[PDB]
Amino acid sequence: PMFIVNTNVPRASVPDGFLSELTQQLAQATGKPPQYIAVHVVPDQLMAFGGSSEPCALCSLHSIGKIGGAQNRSYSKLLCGLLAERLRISPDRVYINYYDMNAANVGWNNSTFA
Amino acid sequence: PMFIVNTNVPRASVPDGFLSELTQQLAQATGKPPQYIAVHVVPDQLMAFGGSSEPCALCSLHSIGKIGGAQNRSYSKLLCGLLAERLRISPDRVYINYYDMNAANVGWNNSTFA
Amino acid sequence: PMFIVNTNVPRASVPDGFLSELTQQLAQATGKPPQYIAVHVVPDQLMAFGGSSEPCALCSLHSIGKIGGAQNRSYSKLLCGLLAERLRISPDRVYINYYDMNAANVGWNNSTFA
Ligand SMILES: O=C(O)/C(O)=C\c1ccc(O)cc1
Ligand SMILES: O=C(O)/C(O)=C\c1ccc(O)cc1
Ligand SMILES: O=C(O)/C(O)=C\c1ccc(O)cc1
Repeated sequence: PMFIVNTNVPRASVPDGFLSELTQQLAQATGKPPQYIAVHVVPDQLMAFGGSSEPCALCSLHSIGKIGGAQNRSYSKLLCGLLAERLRISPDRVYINYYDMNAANVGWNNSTFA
Repeated sequence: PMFIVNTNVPRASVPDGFLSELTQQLAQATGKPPQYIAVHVVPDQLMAFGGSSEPCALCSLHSIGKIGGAQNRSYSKLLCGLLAERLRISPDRVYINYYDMNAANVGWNNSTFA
Repeated sequence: PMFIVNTNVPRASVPDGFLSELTQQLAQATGKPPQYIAVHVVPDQLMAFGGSSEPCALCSLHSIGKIGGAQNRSYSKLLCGLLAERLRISPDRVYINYYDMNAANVGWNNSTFA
């Protein structure tokens, strides 16, 4: 799985161990070994949400399977809670794009997962 | 809707109110309330277009519906004009990826839009 | 085609001409004129792969066609080798998302490719 977070929150506001917490939490959430989870956090972004530049986040989760109505809702609960708790970002100011990737469309280690 | 712009144009070249202009213009364009529009601008990027590092942009627009042949062309007219006017980026050096997101695949406020 | 690379590798570690090499190599690979190839490299990223912050990369290749099982594997061979050679990133720590874009969903020069 691959999780990317973009936020206008400053770098100094991201607590230590955030990436590790994201990795653990996502491995738990997806049922995938943490050795496969990729996390990426991009702070200090020039962004706005609903016209306001109040703290906000635009993220995405790419996974080969594990994507669906019920699962995505759990993911949002989780991810929004972490951003609200760890980054002080209001959940109503967070967008998360879900992507169910086909194994043949994910490249890794000189090949694909197909 | 979610609009992201990546450009090699320096930060100093992005005029004040650009994010607000993008928000307004996109709300008009999509017929969605501006309180739902998320805009993100990433300047000073290390990029090239057709081998040249002349001013250029790589963007994407994610929307739940409002995506199709005719609409996408309007969007491009608009977005390219703004980048050409506001950022001095030649429209033939701008790429915009359109994404018709399924409501169940967009997370927000501890859940999805499903 | 559009290729984006995100890595934790410092800027100073990206060799000169890397973007041009990526452009050339991708044009060869896809059979598309290099005047259409867009490349974007984002170094010094705050990321982790499998819990480790050892050098790694999260990339994506968007193309209108030229995407499939066999082609994607070639792309991965190529891209991973360049990252391993040029950036010293282990291929088993690189993810590449492949996207077969529909022409009507790609905006360029005030319109779409439809
Ligand atoms: O989804 C998975 O199970 C996986 O192991 C890896 C993955 C990594 C990045 C990506 O964009 C899609 C899938
Ligand atoms: O498309 C919409 O109408 C919407 O309200 C929200 C949205 C949020 C994130 C995203 O990646 C795409 C759409
Ligand atoms: O696919 C092509 O032939 C092309 O010329 C351009 C392209 C640009 C951006 C993108 O996301 C996909 C394709």
